[PDB]
Amino acid sequence: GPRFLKVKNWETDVVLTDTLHLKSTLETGCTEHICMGSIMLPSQHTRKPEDVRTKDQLFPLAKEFLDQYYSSIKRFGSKAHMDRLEEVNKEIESTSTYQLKDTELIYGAKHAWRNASRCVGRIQWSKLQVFDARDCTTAHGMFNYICNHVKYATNKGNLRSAITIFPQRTDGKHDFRVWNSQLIRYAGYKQPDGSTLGDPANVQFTEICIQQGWKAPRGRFDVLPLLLQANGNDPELFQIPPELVLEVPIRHPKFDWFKDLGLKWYGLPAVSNMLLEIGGLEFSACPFSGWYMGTEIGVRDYCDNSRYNILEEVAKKMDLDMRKTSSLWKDQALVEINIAVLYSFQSDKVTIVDHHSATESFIKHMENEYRCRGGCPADWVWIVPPMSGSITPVFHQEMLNYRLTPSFEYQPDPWNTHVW
Amino acid sequence: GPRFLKVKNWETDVVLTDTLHLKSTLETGCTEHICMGSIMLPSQHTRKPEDVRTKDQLFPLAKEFLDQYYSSIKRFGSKAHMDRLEEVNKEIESTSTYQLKDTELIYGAKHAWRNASRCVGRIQWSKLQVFDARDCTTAHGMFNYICNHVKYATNKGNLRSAITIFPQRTDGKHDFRVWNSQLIRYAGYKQPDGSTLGDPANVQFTEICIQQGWKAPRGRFDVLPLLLQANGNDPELFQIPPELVLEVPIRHPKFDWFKDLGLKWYGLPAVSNMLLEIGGLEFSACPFSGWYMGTEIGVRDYCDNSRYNILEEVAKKMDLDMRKTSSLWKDQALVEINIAVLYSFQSDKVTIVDHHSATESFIKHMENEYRCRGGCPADWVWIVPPMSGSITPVFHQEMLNYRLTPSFEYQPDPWNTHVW
Ligand code: HEM
Ligand code: HEM
Ligand SMILES: C[C@H](O)[C@H](O)[C@H]1CNc2nc(N)[nH]c(=O)c2N1
Ligand SMILES: C[C@H](O)[C@H](O)[C@H]1CNc2nc(N)[nH]c(=O)c2N1
Ligand SMILES: NC(=[NH2+])NCCC[C@H](N)C(=O)O
Ligand SMILES: NC(=[NH2+])NCCC[C@H](N)C(=O)O
Ligand SMILES: [Zn+2]
Repeated sequence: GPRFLKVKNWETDVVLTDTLHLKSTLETGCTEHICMGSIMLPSQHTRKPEDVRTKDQLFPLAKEFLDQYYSSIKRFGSKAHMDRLEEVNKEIESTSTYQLKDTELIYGAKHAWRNASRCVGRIQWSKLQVFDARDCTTAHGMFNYICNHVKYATNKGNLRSAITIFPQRTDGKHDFRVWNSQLIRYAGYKQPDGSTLGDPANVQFTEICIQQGWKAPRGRFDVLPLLLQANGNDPELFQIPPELVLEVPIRHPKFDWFKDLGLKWYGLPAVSNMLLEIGGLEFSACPFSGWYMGTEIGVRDYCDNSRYNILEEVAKKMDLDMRKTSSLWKDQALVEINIAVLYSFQSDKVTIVDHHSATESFIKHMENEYRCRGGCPADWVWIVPPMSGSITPVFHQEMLNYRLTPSFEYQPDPWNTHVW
Repeated sequence: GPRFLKVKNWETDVVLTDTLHLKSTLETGCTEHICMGSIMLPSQHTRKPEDVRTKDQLFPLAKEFLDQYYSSIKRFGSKAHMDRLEEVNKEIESTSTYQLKDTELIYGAKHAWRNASRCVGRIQWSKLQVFDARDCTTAHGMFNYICNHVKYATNKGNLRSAITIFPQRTDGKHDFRVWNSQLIRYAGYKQPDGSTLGDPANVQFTEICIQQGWKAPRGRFDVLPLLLQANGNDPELFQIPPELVLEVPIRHPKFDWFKDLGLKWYGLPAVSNMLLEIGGLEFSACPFSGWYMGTEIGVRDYCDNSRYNILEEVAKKMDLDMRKTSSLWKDQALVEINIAVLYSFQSDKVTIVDHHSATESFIKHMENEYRCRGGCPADWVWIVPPMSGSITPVFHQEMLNYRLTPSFEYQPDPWNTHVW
């Protein structure tokens, strides 16, 4: 009733009950009289530049996580359970923090993905390769750990999901941070004509890189150098071995003139600017990767007005009346581009998933999560594809959104906080 | 500020400050721990049945509306204002209700559209023809009023926005209801051999009509009979003069086989099942109409799996690779289809707007409203088109959704509560 929230699919009339939401702790930004559900960053964890968890705040968080952990392995309240609780309990009193066991790290990492409401690929949550890198101490050690990750996940094209976790944060002792937004991403340059070469989204970062010595090739698809920071020290540039950055040349299965557009994209989507949170611990560096859903590249990266914005030129090549928006020429070109993207990746044998199947699998994931967990936090706004929304099952799916921990949060850009 | 909610557009990086949300008092259905912004009927102030308001509940509401109404005209705290307040207050305790002047009714109708968070066409809000049918007493009277609306509104294909407001709710006389979801819509028949002929969304209503004496043509696009109810009396059937129902045969500007798909739609979209609420008064019968956005018919009405579901047939004809969804045949079919729809209308001089022009307009509207009004409640989930969402400006725009009064609300189906 008042607690048994319901979610129904208006296409298949199936109604599911959500109880998991009750275990929620954090706030969504939505109040009783207003809904912020479309606000990108409610700032309810963009982790401002201030203090951190207190010895007090930290244990309860640990207790909850540890309790979660033992229920899952079917050892709730067991001596082993009580034991690690006092152990962690003591560890914090003395050290003002603690360390997670390998079993606890893998679990929490897989669950920060399971609770990522904006992710449509969470049906893969249980298959994640965790790379404990907490022993790292330098920018060179970081680069080695990263290269190993990029190579493991790219797997010659047969992508694999994986995440690398570097040393948890401390306090005024400083921390680790990958300054890139993603391990692999093209550069962006501002032309004299006010125009912009390459990826407009990475313009400021690229200037940081070139400003730190990087020799920019000044091309359309220039892979950026890694700008790793360790222990709270100045970041150090590091170019990724080219044979390790898999790329796909985009071509259409009908338009021979497609290749002529000079389009290409990278195979591995690895987000690296987020913060993994487990048992109260903040992991400022935890690059993770999986594989692309066509539209990410095709619709968003290529056609976004702010990104490459290739719709116009692609329309011309098709000979479409771009005079009236009523022709739906932007729409027509858009479907062609994304057909090209899935075509290439598939031809080059690189892993990728189209929005139709991706969204369908997510519906099964949802049916699973309700069945075995009693819920599944989902951000409708993010979960629905940025093209052909209506024809995907998730458009008619009603989703409940709440914040569960372990989780992935946004955090400030290191160059708006790093002194010197 | 710390109470001046700021919304941003992640394409132009334009940030607007909303102070208007402060004037809302009603529930959204969300809390700090949960967001139900993707829930269709977030049961949080829909429109309770049984009895109705009360002297206690009514005056404050009426007061809020009037102070608001007199501020619009710039007479707050004037003689007309003060005197008007007391007349109402007086008339309420005596008659246990009150009537709205003709000026206050037009202001309420218009502003209930202005506050419709799920409407993208709101730039027209001020341009509205209000038809006062508060003198109506019988179904035959209701039909005459409806007929006059359809004609004024249709205007030979040069559509005009209008609304017919019937008598408000009382207690015992009883509601005036239009049992039809939309003034003009096609029937749906579920054949014994599983199939559904015509619109599957109208199968339930069609069965009521047939049960009330309607003789069914039993076809694919049979315009349904009006089923009207006056003063709480049993509803009665009324056919709408064919010459009053403007229709449009759908054809494609390049594909001549489209003609043979056998499609046509009505040019006038008139919602008639919502409840208009003004100054505490509830108008159960208030059909309203404007003009269509291409996608409503092209994506939703024609392509939804639970409606006319015509993607397959169109694809085969186009002969797309329907073997694997990575060919995006569904995306390709959906575009041509919507091109055909916008084509057919514009050719038959029937008013219609494409999702590109609409969203571009809702944006300028939002900005103007933030300027003059201080905000604009909007529902991202409904405002973004069901196709090519990201290439439309609204997708990259943040929207604050909240409840303002006057407003249009959902109300139970008349057949699930009408006694005898
Ligand atoms: C099976 C492969 C995967 C697919 C198909 C997938 C797909 C997606 C999609 C479409 C988005 C939208 C991104 C955007 O629009 O910017 C997304 C976001 C996200 N995914 Fe997944 N995902 C996968 C694997 C992963 C992995 C391995 C993790 C972490 C362990 C993860 C965590 C998330 C998070 C945190 C977001 C939020 C992005 C943001 O806030 O900018 N995903 N994913
Ligand atoms: C000028 C032409 C108009 C356009 C192009 C426009 C467009 C739209 C669209 C695209 C929807 C979505 C409906 C759906 O997805 O099922 C909608 C919904 C809505 N519009 Fe407008 N609108 C127009 C006129 C009006 C008028 C005259 C009113 C009332 C005075 C109005 C009130 C609303 C409301 C209350 C909804 C919510 C529908 C619901 O909750 O089911 N609109 N409109
Ligand atoms: C303003 C709005 O929240 C923003 O544009 C959102 C909408 N939905 C999205 N959905 C996904 N998957 N990715 C995005 O970047 C966005 N952007
Ligand atoms: C479940 C979900 O809220 C529902 O399918 C919504 C999504 N957005 C929509 N947007 C519009 N304009 N119309 C709709 O009917 C819907 N349906
Ligand atoms: N499938 C993923 N894990 N994607 C992560 C984000 C990738 C980003 N949206 C891009 O397309 O560049
Ligand atoms: N443009 C409008 N006023 N539309 C009102 C709703 C029409 C409805 N979505 C339909 O396609 O039948
Ligand atoms: Zn919300």
